[PDB]
Amino acid sequence: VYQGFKVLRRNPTFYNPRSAGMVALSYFAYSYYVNKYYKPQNSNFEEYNSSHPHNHDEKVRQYHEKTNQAIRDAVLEKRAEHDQRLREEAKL
Amino acid sequence: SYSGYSLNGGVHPCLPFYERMLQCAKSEALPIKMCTAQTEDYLECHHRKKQYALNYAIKKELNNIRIVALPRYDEENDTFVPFSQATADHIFQ
Amino acid sequence: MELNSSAKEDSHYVGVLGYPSQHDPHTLHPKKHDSTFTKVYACRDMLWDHHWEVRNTLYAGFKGALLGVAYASGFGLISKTVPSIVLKKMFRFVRNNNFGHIRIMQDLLTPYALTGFGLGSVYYLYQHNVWENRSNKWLAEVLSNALFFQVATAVCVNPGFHIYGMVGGILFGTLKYAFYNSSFFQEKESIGSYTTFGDLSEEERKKQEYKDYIQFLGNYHKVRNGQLVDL
Amino acid sequence: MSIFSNIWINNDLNSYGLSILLLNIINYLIVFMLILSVILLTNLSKFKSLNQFKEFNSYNFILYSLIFSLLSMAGIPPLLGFTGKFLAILYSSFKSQYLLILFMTILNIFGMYFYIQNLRFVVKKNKSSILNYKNYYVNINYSITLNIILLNFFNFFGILFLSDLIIILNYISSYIYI
Amino acid sequence: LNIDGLHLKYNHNINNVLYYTPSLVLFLIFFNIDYFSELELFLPLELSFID
Amino acid sequence: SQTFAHDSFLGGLNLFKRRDPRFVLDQGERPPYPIINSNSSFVDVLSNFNKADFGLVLFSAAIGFPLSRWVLKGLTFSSLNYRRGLFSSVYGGVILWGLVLGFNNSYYRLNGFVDNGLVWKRKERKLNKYDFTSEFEDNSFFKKLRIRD
Amino acid sequence: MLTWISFWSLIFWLILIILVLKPKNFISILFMSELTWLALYCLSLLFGAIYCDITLLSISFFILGVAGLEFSFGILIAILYKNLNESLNTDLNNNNNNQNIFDKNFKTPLEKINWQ
Amino acid sequence: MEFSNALLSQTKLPGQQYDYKRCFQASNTHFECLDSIRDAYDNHHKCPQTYQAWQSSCDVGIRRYQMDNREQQKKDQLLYSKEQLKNYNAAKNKEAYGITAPKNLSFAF
Amino acid sequence: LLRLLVSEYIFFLPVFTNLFIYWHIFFKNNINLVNKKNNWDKSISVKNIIIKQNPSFIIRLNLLLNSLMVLYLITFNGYSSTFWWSHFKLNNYSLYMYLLVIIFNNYFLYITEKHIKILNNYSIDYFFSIINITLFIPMIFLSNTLFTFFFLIELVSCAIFYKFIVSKISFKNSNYKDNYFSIFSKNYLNVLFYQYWSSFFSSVMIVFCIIYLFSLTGSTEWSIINFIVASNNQINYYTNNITLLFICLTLIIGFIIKLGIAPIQLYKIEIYKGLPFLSIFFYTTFYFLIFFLFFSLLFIYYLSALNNFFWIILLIISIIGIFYIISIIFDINLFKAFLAYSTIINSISFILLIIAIIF
Ligand SMILES: CCCCCCCCCCCCCCCCCC(=O)OC[C@H](COP(=O)([O-])OCC(O)COP(=O)([O-])OC[C@@H](COC(=O)CCCCCCCCCCCCCCCCC)OC(=O)CCCCCCCCCCCCCCCCC)OC(=O)CCCCCCCCCCCCCCCCC
Ligand SMILES: CCCCCCCCCCCCCCCCCC(=O)OC[C@H](COP(=O)([O-])OCC(O)COP(=O)([O-])OC[C@@H](COC(=O)CCCCCCCCCCCCCCCCC)OC(=O)CCCCCCCCCCCCCCCCC)OC(=O)CCCCCCCCCCCCCCCCC
Ligand SMILES: CCCCCCCCCCCCCCCCCC(=O)OC[C@H](COP(=O)([O-])OCC(O)COP(=O)([O-])OC[C@@H](COC(=O)CCCCCCCCCCCCCCCCC)OC(=O)CCCCCCCCCCCCCCCCC)OC(=O)CCCCCCCCCCCCCCCCC
Ligand SMILES: CCCCCCCCCCCCCCCCCC(=O)OC[C@H](COP(=O)([O-])OCC[N+](C)(C)C)OC(=O)CCCCCCCCCCCCCCCCC
Ligand SMILES: CCCCCCCCCCCCCCCCCC(=O)OC[C@H](COP(=O)([O-])OCC[N+](C)(C)C)OC(=O)CCCCCCCCCCCCCCCCC
Ligand SMILES: CCCCCCCCCCCCCCCCCC(=O)OC[C@H](COP(=O)([O-])OCC[N+](C)(C)C)OC(=O)CCCCCCCCCCCCCCCCC
Ligand SMILES: CCCCCCCCCCCCCCCCCC(=O)OC[C@H](COP(=O)([O-])OCC[N+](C)(C)C)OC(=O)CCCCCCCCCCCCCCCCC
Ligand SMILES: CCCCCCCCCCCCCCCCCC(=O)OC[C@H](COP(=O)([O-])OCC[N+](C)(C)C)OC(=O)CCCCCCCCCCCCCCCCC
Ligand SMILES: CCCCCCCCCCCCCCCCCC(=O)OC[C@H](COP(=O)(O)OCCN)OC(=O)CCCCCCCCCCCCCCCCC
Repeated sequence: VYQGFKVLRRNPTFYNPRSAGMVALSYFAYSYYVNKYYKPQNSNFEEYNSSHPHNHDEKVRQYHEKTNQAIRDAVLEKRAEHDQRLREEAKL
Repeated sequence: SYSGYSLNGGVHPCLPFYERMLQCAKSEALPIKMCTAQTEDYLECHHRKKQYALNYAIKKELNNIRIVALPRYDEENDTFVPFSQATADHIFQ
Repeated sequence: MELNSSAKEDSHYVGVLGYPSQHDPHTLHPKKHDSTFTKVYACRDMLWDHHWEVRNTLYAGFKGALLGVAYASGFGLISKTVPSIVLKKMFRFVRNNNFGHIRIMQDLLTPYALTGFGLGSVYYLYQHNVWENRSNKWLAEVLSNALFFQVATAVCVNPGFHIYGMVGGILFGTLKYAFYNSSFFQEKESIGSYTTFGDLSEEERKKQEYKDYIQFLGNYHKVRNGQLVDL
Repeated sequence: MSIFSNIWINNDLNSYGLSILLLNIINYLIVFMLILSVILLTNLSKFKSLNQFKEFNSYNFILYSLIFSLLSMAGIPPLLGFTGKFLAILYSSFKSQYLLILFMTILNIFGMYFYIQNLRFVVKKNKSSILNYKNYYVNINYSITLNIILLNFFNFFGILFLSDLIIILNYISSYIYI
Repeated sequence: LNIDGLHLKYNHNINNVLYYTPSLVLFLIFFNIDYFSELELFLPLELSFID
Repeated sequence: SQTFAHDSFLGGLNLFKRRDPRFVLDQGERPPYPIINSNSSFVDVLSNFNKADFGLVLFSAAIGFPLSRWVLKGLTFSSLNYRRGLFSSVYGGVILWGLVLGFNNSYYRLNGFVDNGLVWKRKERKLNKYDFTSEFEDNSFFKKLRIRD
Repeated sequence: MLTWISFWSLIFWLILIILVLKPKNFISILFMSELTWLALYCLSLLFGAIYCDITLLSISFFILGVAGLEFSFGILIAILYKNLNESLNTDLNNNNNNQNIFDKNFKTPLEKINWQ
Repeated sequence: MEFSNALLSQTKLPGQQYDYKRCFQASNTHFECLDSIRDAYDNHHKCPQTYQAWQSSCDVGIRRYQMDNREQQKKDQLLYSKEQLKNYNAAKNKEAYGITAPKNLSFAF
Repeated sequence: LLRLLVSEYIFFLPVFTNLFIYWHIFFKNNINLVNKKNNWDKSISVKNIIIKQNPSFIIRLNLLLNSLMVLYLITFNGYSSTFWWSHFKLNNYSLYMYLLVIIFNNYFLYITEKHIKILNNYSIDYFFSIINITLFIPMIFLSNTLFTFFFLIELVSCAIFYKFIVSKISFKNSNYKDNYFSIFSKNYLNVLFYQYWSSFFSSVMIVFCIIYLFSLTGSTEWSIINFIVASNNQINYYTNNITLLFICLTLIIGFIIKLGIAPIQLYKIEIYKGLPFLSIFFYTTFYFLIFFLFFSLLFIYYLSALNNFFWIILLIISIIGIFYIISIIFDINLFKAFLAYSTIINSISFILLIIAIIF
């Protein structure tokens, strides 16, 4: 920096070092809080696909999954039977 | 809208799932309940929630003490050799 | 989004459907062979036990305190004007002390937090010990909220606004009966749904449904009055 | 929605609340147009305060047109705004919203007095002169008076012909598959 | 406009302590839209292979 | 018999004759007339121009004179040159609108929306279950404005 | 420390909070509005990269154009302040007492209230 | 609108287009064969070639709309007739001029 | 791309024709005063350089082209589907909304023409802005995606800002006392300031909502959004209630700031105070018939799958607004304030009706 000293005399490091440190500490604390506690809670991956889920949300999700699977299986079977019956009736 | 393009002018990776979902929705008389499989596949290809859950589980397992040494990969023969066996390409040798 | 989902649950319907029930115990049973640390850590289920009156009172107090702090953050403090000398002194404290903002926030939010905690605890105890087993739920909610908010407005705000407190309490009780004790936008059952019990053949069920349809026809005014043209 | 041996019966028309909302919007626009036409017929600079409602104290046509427009905005039964308000309350009852009905009524009565209080200011000691002068004489616009007269007729007798408007609005909304 | 650079004599401390610090605290406590995105270093880079 | 011949100068009056008050048909509903070209481009639509479209343009030209003068009657503080220029602009706009209407008519004839001179081999006939207008139209002037199978 | 998604989602509303917080000087509010538009620009680009969405990527130039037009309007209004005789510091355009201002003091344009 | 078959069929891929001439020709052929069969329930397997042509030419949404319209038409044909509907509508329009007074002191219900 | 079907852009021809005609005539009028007199030309009368053209001809031109658009709609035919890359929807309900907006605009323009003949306090630029608004505002109901809706509303907002900019400021009244004294009126700046900042807030919030809707669902089309939300409810795959609630809140708050509903109403009062009566006459029509109607259709038709979140937000907003205005509506003392608060009260009532409908 040409005339680096004259340029950096007034503000070598910070204008309000205390406030800069408070900003850094708040940012660090908030990142810690979010990542460690808040986002994992919302994601709810601790008991994901657990065979014995103790969480109501996970139990509801597994219920939705099994119910959708049962619906798809039943409808596929019924449609196959219906198509077979129609094909049999066609050749008469 | 769903343009269906990639970031280099190609095809969006979700396009097959999106086409399947739209086809099912048009065909079915009860699209909401009868297109669950296609819609879930599209949402998975879009959000990747299941892969993130798998990664979370794998991170927990790695944190737990169960794995010591993975087998080395012999690239010349495209095989896997146990870490115990010594090879010329082995780091420790 | 639902309000008071657990209370307004159809146990029979969820049981017949297989849907998971919110009334499940939700408790931990550590083994006798488990570690001492595990046994101690398994005691946290008392924080989930909903029959613990002390736990529920502290829960209601925390809710009230949070509401009071939110009100102070939003409207109360900004509306209230602090003396210039007091503001200068507290700013000087901030300058002369690290984290002075935290202590200033504590001082400013102490009144609102404490009054909110008191209101929440008193309201929970009031509603639970009294009005919990009344017959007319709407009337119970209206009267209880009217009286409670009348007293609250007389004490916290001003004794001269107790009539407005009572009217607001009546309105709040009606609103709570509508959307808290009742499920208007929180339906978990299809309208007209039912369950079948007994060994009735499908033919018998269809015959009964045909009779029900014949009865239902009488609902139409034209057929009942015989005022239909011959098609 | 009723089921009788797998036969669904629907005695409810889903595309009816939207028609009622359109009807309310149209009725408010019509009444707003009536009042604004009355204002535009006159000199605009006179009306700058609620007290200046007395300036409407002009010949019978303008005076009573303003009065009936204010009453219609308030929601007095015979007039047009009543039809919209009554149908909104009817649909709320049909949907079984007693709390919504309560809040609608509170707002309706408060707004009713808000509109009505200006009738007190409409009283004037003498007759106002709010017309622009052109060729040394007050300029009265026959076209705007005719439009105000049609609006007045419909404001007075909207109830009689409301069935046709309701049919048309329901016809428009039925295309929406909701 | 405002060539000299002189600005209004404004004290931000009053509003900071009355409305903004607590409101920001509440918003930060209750605001997170990121659902399941994972930081780098969450898992070893050697597990990722698609790139 | 109910619609003017599509190849005449009055074949553009079939735009006001509609079977139902709907704007557009459903996705899957057959057009009233056989489809000549579903995927019609600009050049082929222009090539499909007809005496009906020319008649629509002529109607626009004839009706744009009274309308242009009506618009001009609200003009003040204008020189003769500007008044004539404004009349020319408005008249050209009306004629351009006529051209647009002719283009739309040609597009409709290609798609079968309006009478294109062809008829489906087997008509899909409705059941007039709800009928509030048959007698009214038969006894009134509006029977001309509606097309019935 | 924070994932980019959460960081940008948070800083957008933080920028809005700063815009509201700073003393209402039209020029300062205009700069803050420009910064808000650029935060949206960055967030849209991030989501477009994540989801392979050319529409999200292309939102960048649309945001730039809207921001440019709004900035032009803001410049014009700030200049119009002079002809309308309004201080850029809006808080000085009313007589309401404000403890946030050290030297806010207005008097009626008179010299003596009492003559006799 | 998530439950609306019409609105869902109005959706399409960015580059998708419909050849209405070909689709309607195929559908007309298939429906003529079905009408010749003249069964209570449409058994498409009785018309294999035309069914395959119809499937290839027409889109899923168009086919869904066509089948629903065919079902409605079958129900209407089973229920009513042209002359019956004409007479009924004429009688109803004639009645509309009169009033519908209440029937006091009824006997039913 | 090999073939460009006429179905993708058939509907754009009438609007482009109207746009061309309007702007060509606008430029001609702008350069109207230029008429060179050649040295050989003879003037029957001395030219009157001072001119103040009445905009009656502009209003009549707007009426004529609106009538032509009505004729196009009446003669319109086609299939019900989307055109131009699924960015615009073409169906019976959308077309009827377009036609209704056009008809109401035509009637209001007719009344305005009569008023202008009565007295002229409005320039040609005022009615050119009205022409742009009338031409571009009915296209909103043809929107098939939130993206195109945002751009159309942004264009209409620019047109309305143009209309507010071209408001007449100084009048030739009978007050002869202020010839040599400075009188300060802030109504013009207040209108511009509040309109500009409300537009900014609404635009940023709507863009944020659009970005997050794209993140949630690969597209921003109404049908795809509703289908994906319903399927998500069925599957229970994506269950970030915080994100869904925040998207709904951002959208609702953006529209609240845009319209000026009871929670945010004072800026609307200021705008009405500063606007002329004719500006209010047109703005109330545009607002109620388009902005509020589309706001209602967001919960009724477009974003219907999210009503499980919208209901509580709407209820809270309605309750807060009612209890906030119950006292304010009796504190005003101005005609413009009365008109604005009439609009606000009707808006709250219609919001309650919308809650009842979405129930
Ligand atoms: C991520 C975004 C934010 C990043 C940081 C900021 C940078 C971006 C700025 C732009 C954004 C908008 C900013 C608006 C500012 C408004 C005005 C203002 O306040 O600043 C003016 C203020 C004065 O300006 P100045 O005049 O130039 O400076 C004069 C002095 O020199 C100044 O020195 P000072 O010492 O006087 O000031 C210090 C200042 C900054 O604060 C600090 O000093 C650092 C505080 C760090 C957090 C400490 C709390 C514990 C954290 C734990 C984290 C891990 C949790 C894990 C949980 C696991 C669970 C399993 O103090 C405060 O702000 C007061 C509040 C701080 C405590 C917050 C407590 C939150 C939780 C409360 C829960 C309920 C408790 C109930 C009672 C319980 C009893 C047991 O400016 C500054 O000091 C610098 C900016 C600081 C902004 C802080 C904003 C509040 C957010 C704090 C962190 C919240 C964490 C939440 C998650 C964790 C919860 C546990
Ligand atoms: C030159 C015109 C000659 C007209 C001759 C009569 C022909 C019919 C009227 C045709 C007018 C067309 C052009 C519009 C002119 C009016 C607007 C205007 O701007 O005029 C400026 C024009 C010149 O300006 P201006 O005079 O300086 O301005 C003064 C203001 O206009 C203020 O003047 P105002 O205070 O006297 O205004 C009347 C006032 C108060 O006016 C009234 O109250 C009207 C009372 C009518 C007498 C019968 C009432 C019976 C009610 C029984 C209960 C029914 C319940 C039904 C259930 C639903 C609820 C109704 O305001 C209202 O009308 C609002 C209340 C409306 C209540 C709704 C009653 C509906 C009854 C429907 C008819 C029932 C017939 C049953 C028998 C037949 C069965 C087959 O005004 C006039 O020259 C005087 C107009 C006065 C009203 C004329 C109509 C009253 C007589 C109606 C007899 C026929 C029955 C009604 C049905 C008519 C066909 C739909
Ligand atoms: C129950 C609640 C009901 C609420 C209703 C709310 C609205 C009520 C008030 C307004 C109603 C409309 C009034 C007529 C238009 C205004 C101008 C006018 O005609 O007077 C000037 C003109 C005065 O002539 P003048 O004094 O000798 O010379 C005037 C100037 O010196 C020289 O004049 P100029 O050369 O400057 O201008 C000449 C031109 C001036 O007139 C104009 O330019 C017309 C201006 C209005 C344009 C918009 C009309 C929309 C009509 C459709 C329904 C919606 C109405 C919405 C109205 C409010 C919108 C904000 O005159 C005309 O050509 C008049 C023709 C009027 C009929 C136009 C019909 C258009 C239909 C388009 C849609 C068709 C269906 C499409 C379906 C598509 C399906 C896919 O009028 C007359 O010559 C006759 C006046 C006396 C008879 C008036 C009869 C009015 C009948 C209204 C029926 C309303 C619908 C049926 C009832 C619905 C509820 C049950
Ligand atoms: C590329 C260009 C190179 C050439 C540039 C020119 C070089 C020569 C001039 C440089 C200094 C500028 C002139 C200063 C003149 C005034 C002297 C003075 O008062 O003291 C200066 C400064 C005084 O700072 P201050 O505290 O007064 O700053 C506040 C300033 N006011 C008062 C205006 C608000 O001295 C120091 O701060 C020394 C102690 C802190 C040093 C910084 C520590 C943190 C950053 C480095 C971390 C390094 C790693 C360790 C951390 C952990 C790592 C894991
Ligand atoms: C929009 C609708 C508005 C509705 C307005 C509602 C009115 C609100 C009035 C609030 C009054 C103040 C709170 C009263 C709290 C006590 C209520 C109670 O005990 O009833 C519960 C018990 C619980 O009843 P229950 O629920 O077991 O049985 C209900 C019975 N049926 C179904 C028939 C309705 O109810 C009653 O016995 C009284 C019911 C009627 C309300 C009577 C209020 C009396 C208030 C004055 C008391 C005076 C005491 C002595 C002092 C006299 C003066 C010196
Ligand atoms: C925050 C909690 C409270 C929320 C309350 C929400 C519900 C409010 C219900 C209000 C009902 C009345 C609707 C009309 C409101 C009119 C507002 C207005 O501006 O009016 C001013 C006028 C009075 O003002 P004024 O006309 O004298 O003003 C003169 C001008 N100034 C003031 C400048 C000098 O109010 C009225 O005219 C009366 C209104 C109708 C009253 C109807 C009867 C009473 C209804 C309530 C029940 C009371 C039961 C008491 C039983 C006692 C038994 C012993
Ligand atoms: C809210 C805002 C308003 C509404 C929304 C705005 C919509 C914006 C999007 C509109 C898209 C429109 C795209 C149309 C593209 C097709 C055009 C077309 O029909 O071409 C057919 C023809 C081709 O027809 P074709 O497609 O049949 O040809 C191919 C035929 N085959 C395949 C068989 C070989 O196009 C052309 O040949 C010309 C192409 C354009 C050439 C460049 C024109 C530039 C014009 C600049 C402006 C000039 C102004 C002059 C003013 C004079 C008076 C002052
Ligand atoms: C069996 C054989 C049948 C053969 C039929 C052949 C003829 C077919 C065409 C018939 C046309 C009938 C008249 C159409 C309307 C004429 C309007 C006119 O000239 O008014 C000028 C007038 C001009 O005014 P003016 O000329 O009346 O006088 C004005 C005088 N001052 C100003 C003093 C009051 O136009 C208007 O005022 C309209 C202004 C608004 C714009 C309205 C546009 C309407 C466009 C209509 C297009 C044609 C629709 C045809 C529908 C046919 C349905 C079957
Ligand atoms: C080329 C293609 C086209 C693109 C062209 C791009 C052009 C970029 C133009 C950049 C202009 C730079 C000069 C002007 C800004 C200088 C910084 C400044 O003004 O700071 C303001 C603000 C902090 O201000 P304050 O808190 O008062 O303290 C000042 C301490 N510098 O500043 C801040 O907010 C943060 C400042 C951070 C300063 C960091 C200094 C680091 C010094 C490193 C020394 C060498 C060692 C590096 C080690 C790296 C290890 C990884």
